[PDB]
Amino acid sequence: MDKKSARIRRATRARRKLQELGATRLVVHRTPRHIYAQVIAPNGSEVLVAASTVEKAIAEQLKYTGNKDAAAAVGKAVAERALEKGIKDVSFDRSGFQYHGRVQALADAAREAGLQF
Amino acid sequence: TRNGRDSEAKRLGVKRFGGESVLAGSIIVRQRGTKFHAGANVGCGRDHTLFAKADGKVKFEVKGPKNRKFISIEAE
Amino acid sequence: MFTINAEVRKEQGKGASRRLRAANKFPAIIYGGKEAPLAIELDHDKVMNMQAKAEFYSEVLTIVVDGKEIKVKAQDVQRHPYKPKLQHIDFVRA
Amino acid sequence: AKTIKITQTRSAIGRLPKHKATLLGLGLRRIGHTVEREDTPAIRGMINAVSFMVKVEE
Amino acid sequence: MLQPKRTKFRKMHKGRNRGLAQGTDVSFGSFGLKAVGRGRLTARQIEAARRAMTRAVKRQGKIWIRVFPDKPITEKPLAVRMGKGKGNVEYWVALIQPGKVLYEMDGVPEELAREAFKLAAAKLPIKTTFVTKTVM
RNA sequence: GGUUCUCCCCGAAAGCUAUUUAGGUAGCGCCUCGUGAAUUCAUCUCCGGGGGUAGAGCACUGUUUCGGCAAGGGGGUCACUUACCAACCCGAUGCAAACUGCGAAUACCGGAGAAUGUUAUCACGGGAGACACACGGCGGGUGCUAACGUCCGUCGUGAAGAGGGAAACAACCCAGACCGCCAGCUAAGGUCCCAAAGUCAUGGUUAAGUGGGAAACGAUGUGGGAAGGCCCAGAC
RNA sequence: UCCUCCUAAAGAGUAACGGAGGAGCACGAAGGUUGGCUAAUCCUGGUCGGACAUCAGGAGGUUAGUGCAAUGGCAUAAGCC
RNA sequence: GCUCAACGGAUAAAAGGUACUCCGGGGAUAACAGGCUGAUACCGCCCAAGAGUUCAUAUCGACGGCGGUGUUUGGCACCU
RNA sequence: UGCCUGGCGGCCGUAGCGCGGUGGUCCCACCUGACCCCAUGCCGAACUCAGAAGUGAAACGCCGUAGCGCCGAUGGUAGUGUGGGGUCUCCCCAUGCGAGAGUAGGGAACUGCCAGGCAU
Ligand SMILES: [Mg+2]
Ligand SMILES: [Mg+2]
Ligand SMILES: [Mg+2]
Ligand SMILES: [Mg+2]
Ligand SMILES: [Mg+2]
Ligand SMILES: [Mg+2]
Ligand SMILES: [Mg+2]
Ligand SMILES: [Mg+2]
Ligand SMILES: [Mg+2]
Ligand SMILES: [Mg+2]
Ligand SMILES: [Mg+2]
Ligand SMILES: [Mg+2]
Ligand SMILES: [Mg+2]
Ligand SMILES: [Mg+2]
Ligand SMILES: [Mg+2]
Ligand SMILES: [Mg+2]
Ligand SMILES: [Mg+2]
Ligand SMILES: [Mg+2]
Ligand SMILES: [Mg+2]
Ligand SMILES: [Mg+2]
Ligand SMILES: [Mg+2]
Ligand SMILES: [Mg+2]
Ligand SMILES: [Mg+2]
Ligand SMILES: [Mg+2]
Ligand SMILES: [Mg+2]
Ligand SMILES: [Mg+2]
Ligand SMILES: [Mg+2]
Ligand SMILES: [Mg+2]
Ligand SMILES: [Mg+2]
Ligand SMILES: [Mg+2]
Ligand SMILES: [Mg+2]
Ligand SMILES: [Mg+2]
Ligand SMILES: [Mg+2]
Ligand SMILES: [Mg+2]
Ligand SMILES: [Mg+2]
Ligand SMILES: [Mg+2]
Ligand SMILES: [Mg+2]
Repeated sequence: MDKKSARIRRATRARRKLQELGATRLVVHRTPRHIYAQVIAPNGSEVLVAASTVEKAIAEQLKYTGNKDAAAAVGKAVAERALEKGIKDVSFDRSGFQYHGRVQALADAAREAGLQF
Repeated sequence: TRNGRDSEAKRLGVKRFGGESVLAGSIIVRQRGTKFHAGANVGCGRDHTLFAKADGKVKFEVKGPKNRKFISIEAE
Repeated sequence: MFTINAEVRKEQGKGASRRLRAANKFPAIIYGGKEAPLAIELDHDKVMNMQAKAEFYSEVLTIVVDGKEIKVKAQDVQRHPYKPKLQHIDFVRA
Repeated sequence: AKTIKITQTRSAIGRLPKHKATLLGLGLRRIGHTVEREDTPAIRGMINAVSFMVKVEE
Repeated sequence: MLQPKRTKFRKMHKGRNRGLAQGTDVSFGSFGLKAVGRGRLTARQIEAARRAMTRAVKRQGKIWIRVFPDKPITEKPLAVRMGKGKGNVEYWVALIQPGKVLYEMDGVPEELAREAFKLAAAKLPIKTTFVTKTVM
């Protein structure tokens, strides 16, 4: 299995469970250069809020978009953006990535900024 | 060698069909494996018995990339 | 050049088709191209004799239906399980 | 609805349970018995199940 | 004499023999011998008939056997009562439905094939008829 | 084994389960009587369902034949080769209760609705009887697609059902007898005489008393139909 | 006595001294959870090494595996750490 | 704490003989004969490779096929 | 609004496979480095971290293409409920339902949310 098909397999179980639970998930996507965060509604097809390093307002304050400091910036931003829209309780979907390093920097910052999970 | 044996029948099968209104907890199908899978508001017991987790109507569907059979329960 | 005389069928299904064959006729069908399929009925002895010449299965035939001429080719054929008889024919519009 | 007349034309003896039950639903009690019923698909459906032993007049 | 080399199971329900045949065209040879009646062909019958047609052509040309006796038939011997287990397999039959091409042949003149198939048919317990290849 | 007066209403079972049980018995099913309760139940129509059966098919599991291709094995070398056998694979052809990349009719569960049906439904309670079934139809196992055989499923009838028909003939066809009639119409089945009703009408077939028992197979019996070969360049 | 399949007639059930098999145990991990992983078979290459051990690539795609019979399941694995 | 496995487990505890026999029952169930069946048997036929120096059918006939009888060996358990 | 890309879903092969072409500013990918976070029953392959010298080779995406997969009628055929019938191991007739396979043919998916790059 190639890296990607392998990760999607790694992600399927947790997503079905969250789907079953009807949870609003904070979905993360990581790349060597960029990291992305999306709060998606239980229907699985609507993005309520989002943040990432490909948007200039965020990458502008960052040294390198593909590291842990950046991950902390993205996480903090989704949280804020999300809280301002009344969104508070979500579930973390690490999307087949280890709960670690960058993903965990993003998660920790998102919690820091009041997002509940 | 000699034949002459069999076991008691286990009465597996569908207990509530499409459209039937059931109370939560009601067994919808007894099966040996997951011929049918648990969908929304339906649970899977240790012998793969599918049961209602909510009051409502039984609903059979076919879903996903493997064309699998799912039983769910619709509020009525 | 084969010339087959046909009438359009007034019925369809198993009952009607067996009644045709008890009456020394047999059903057939014409399909292909833009027009709708045309269900027809044929004289058995006349087409039996015709199709005993290889030319039938490789030449452009003409079916005449209500004094209209349809140019076709034989496409498939169902024969009786064990008698020298025809049960049905597909023609494709040529 | 519109009214039709239904007459039983053969015996019920020896018939399938479901047919007896269908005669009962029509209210036919015996050979020759004529009954006035409404012309609904539900009624036509019972006539149809036992059509071999009833005659309809419209 | 034809027989399955091995089978999943030794014995078989009697079953029934309804329907028309599959494999009703001459698909390998030039001529065929076709069943017109319904019934069972035993392996010995199939063999007796194969011999006859093969004498008849002096082992010239080529012969195909479209049927295969894959149904085991059991019997209970004399002086045994009913029950006490299903009988023992004694022989093998093919189930025949109207329309089955039984044997095919080619590499010989039609006249000789008809003769050979005539000799063979006299060995069989079901009426048959002579058939030919057909374009389509 | 036998069990004694009369009339009326309803009306089974010969199945499951358990049984030192198997021709006994018990619970349940099925009968009856009473009390109570729902639009309770049945048929049909429309609506919502799951099927893996008939049939089919051959990707799967097995089996099967023909052709191509082919590792491998058997034989000869003193590594190479033989008219041998050859799985897999490709193309073609079948078979399957314990095969399914397909798949009905029906049947069954559920919703809603009318008509009909003496509540036909469910609950509780008083009384049981019954747990040897038979034949016939359909779908099967067993047997020999033997048995007036045997074992299940499902319907019918007998059982516990008279009357008409099948010569006679529980179980097949028609049909369900409250009583009386020296009226009438029909069902299956029939209409020359025994014997109630056509020696009916019309078009054909048969010449065998076929009809009114029996297969492979044999044959210038005879009727209908569509084609073909040879032929006044003289065919048979 | 018990389990699996067929007979069993596409809901349940359904008989015969009908057709085939199995159980009367195992496991403190072979249970729980988190995290991860993915068979069989064949072709080619490779010390000893052979038809078959372990190594590499390719085809393949669950035909493997499941403590054990059969059937139904199983990749989100129920399989393997 | 029972392989009470005859597994809803009669007792904690149990094998045989009867041609010396006996009672209650059954044609619910065997032996004779009848009946149903006809695999088996018996009799006949269909095909014809082959035997018969030559030649299938004078006399026979392999591999297979279809029947008749009720008639042997059996099946069934309908009558007693 | 238009093209392009990423993410998350609907749908579950008319949507897949193959073959040919094609893309790197952006995105994606490979990639660079690895003491360290973290990892290998060995291995920085994978997981992971710090990055940006190189390349779209592979992968991925897009466009094309009927070798295959897939979908697929009409008509006939098989079966079958009910009623009737025959020469009743099997069939036929009336009526209703009506496959499977095959044939013609279709087919190189469709679609929503958010974000990024580009252009008018
Ligand atoms: Mg019909
Ligand atoms: Mg009464
Ligand atoms: Mg006891
Ligand atoms: Mg419906
Ligand atoms: Mg079948
Ligand atoms: Mg071959
Ligand atoms: Mg009661
Ligand atoms: Mg008893
Ligand atoms: Mg009994
Ligand atoms: Mg019985
Ligand atoms: Mg009997
Ligand atoms: Mg009695
Ligand atoms: Mg009389
Ligand atoms: Mg009365
Ligand atoms: Mg008279
Ligand atoms: Mg006579
Ligand atoms: Mg069932
Ligand atoms: Mg059923
Ligand atoms: Mg385990
Ligand atoms: Mg996990
Ligand atoms: Mg090797
Ligand atoms: Mg017991
Ligand atoms: Mg003595
Ligand atoms: Mg003495
Ligand atoms: Mg005595
Ligand atoms: Mg007796
Ligand atoms: Mg006797
Ligand atoms: Mg008996
Ligand atoms: Mg007597
Ligand atoms: Mg790397
Ligand atoms: Mg490239
Ligand atoms: Mg096209
Ligand atoms: Mg249709
Ligand atoms: Mg369909
Ligand atoms: Mg179709
Ligand atoms: Mg198809
Ligand atoms: Mg945009």
